[PDB]
Amino acid sequence: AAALRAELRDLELEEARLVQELEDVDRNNARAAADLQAAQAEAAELDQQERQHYRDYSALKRQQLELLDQLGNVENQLQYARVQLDRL
Amino acid sequence: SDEAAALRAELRDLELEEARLVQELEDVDRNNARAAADLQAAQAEAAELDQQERQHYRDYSALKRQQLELLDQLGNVENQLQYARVQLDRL
Repeated sequence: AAALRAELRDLELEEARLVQELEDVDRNNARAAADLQAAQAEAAELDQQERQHYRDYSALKRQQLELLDQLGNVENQLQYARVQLDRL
Repeated sequence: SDEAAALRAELRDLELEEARLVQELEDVDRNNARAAADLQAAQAEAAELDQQERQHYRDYSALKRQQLELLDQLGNVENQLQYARVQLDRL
């Protein structure tokens, strides 16, 4: 009886100690999670910016290709007209 | 001849049209080079932000492993409490 009470008190002390250490570690987990989520948010904000530069870069590349095509068509007309005039 | 004259005029119009296109291309290409620079700088920052994120994830997983060890301990204590309480209730 006495020994069982003694063991039980010892166990309940260890329970309360582990509970408390778990409260401290759960608080620490929380801060680390908040800091991870902050870093994730920063990466998402940067990503929005990155995508916008990518859309600019693509749009400008598309517009360069279109202008190059236009220039080639003009150049075909130019070479045709030069042939016509050289024959005269 | 009038035919040669018409061709020479057409060629002048096309030469101006090419010059105008060439210039448009140069202005587009200078903004394109800047967009590339901006994009590259954003990509380099994203690679940095990723490395940082992983370091925070490492801190968090360390702390989770410390939690898991305490939970194992606690479950061990609860197992012992059930036994010891059963024994005591019988006396």
